[PDB]
Amino acid sequence: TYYPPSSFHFLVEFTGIDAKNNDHEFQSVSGLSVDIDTEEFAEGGENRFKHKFPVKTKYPNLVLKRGVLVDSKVISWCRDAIEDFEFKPIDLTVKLLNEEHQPLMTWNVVHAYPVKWSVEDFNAQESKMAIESVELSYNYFKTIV
Amino acid sequence: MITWGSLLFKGYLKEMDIEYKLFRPDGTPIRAMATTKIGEFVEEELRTAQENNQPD
Repeated sequence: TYYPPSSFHFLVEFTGIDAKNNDHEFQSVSGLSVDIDTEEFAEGGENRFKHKFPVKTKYPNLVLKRGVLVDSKVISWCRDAIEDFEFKPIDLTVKLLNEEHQPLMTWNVVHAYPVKWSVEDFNAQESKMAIESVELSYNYFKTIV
Repeated sequence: MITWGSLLFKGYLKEMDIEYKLFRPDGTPIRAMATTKIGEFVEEELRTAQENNQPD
């Protein structure tokens, strides 16, 4: 913009999981990008370049981090998939906020489910917070702005 | 007759493959690769002189 916005003020909301204020707060969000797979072809007589063709649109997994929370609803949902193969996809909204705490821009993440859950190593000789990490697979996203 | 250095071989062609690789924009070829197989020929009067067959 004339002065572009910073990246440290944002909100993560879930649809299909009971809401709690402690499940909307995260330390970091990553994975909001996309790419197109292509193929190459050489045409006889054309020596200046090879041709390139698109094939598929590709998205990476969405990664969320925060300090450990013991009564999380999101984690209970993750456990049902992890332990029993019960899968029930959800939708999600990522919001980048302005100074009035209203959205500048949002991302609509469609049909997501859990593929990973972990907690970082313990160390008796270091002063650190216990950090939790969750990774989700989804089909695509759209933006609103 | 095929000659290169120490090599000297007489015979006939059996097999050939030619593959065309690069072209000018109007379709003129400028690069190609060829694979070849040659058999061996001996005339029958020379075979009995090389097999100097000798109780007879």
